[PDB]
Amino acid sequence: SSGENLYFQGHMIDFNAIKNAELLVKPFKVGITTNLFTDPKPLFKSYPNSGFHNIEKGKQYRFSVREITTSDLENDFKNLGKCWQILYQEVSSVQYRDAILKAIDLDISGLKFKMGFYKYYRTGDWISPHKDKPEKILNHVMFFNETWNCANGGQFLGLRSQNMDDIVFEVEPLVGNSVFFEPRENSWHAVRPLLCDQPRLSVQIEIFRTQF
Ligand SMILES: O=C(O)CCC(=O)C(=O)O
Ligand SMILES: [Fe+3]
Repeated sequence: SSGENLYFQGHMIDFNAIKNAELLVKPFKVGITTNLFTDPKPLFKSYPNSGFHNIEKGKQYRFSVREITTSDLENDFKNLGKCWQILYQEVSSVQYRDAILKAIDLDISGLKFKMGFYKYYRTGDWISPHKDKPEKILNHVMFFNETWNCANGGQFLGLRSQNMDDIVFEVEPLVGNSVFFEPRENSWHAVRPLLCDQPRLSVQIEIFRTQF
């Protein structure tokens, strides 16, 4: 049994998990976290299940997205679980800027961001090898699944070229795991297609100077 006492939990994000992320410099500079969230178990059930739009291109991809919008800001996040309002507040905090600066020596102060929920949930949902738009200065993908059968596909793939088989590293879409990187001319990555209808749940933070 656990002790009859308090336990420290400074924020929803464990910022030390960003500062001390696994850090690759080759094939490109990319940080990979474990245990990004201090209280991961409730996040899967609280993830939104309405308000998504299916999007696809046959660079190729098929998935669904629900953006955070100015409507959510103006109604105090009333259509979302409170944890997503807290995540928005922490991403927009000095603590997040300080953690990224320590991890990868990139200063995001004064930059803008978009934040969206990305859901792959149908057999075949995927994204093909791509680098991200050059307008994006930093991308941070965060995963929320409590369980994931690796045989179902859906891994984030770090690649050495624009080829699905030219894999250097893989990340499973499990809560606590996340990947953050600056898009560059060789930041090739993809998502291995789903082999069955299982929801694979993530949030992407896209940081930029020039709107796109
Ligand atoms: O969900 C992921 O693991 C990565 C998605 C991605 O690279 C994108 O949508 O640009
Ligand atoms: Fe991408």
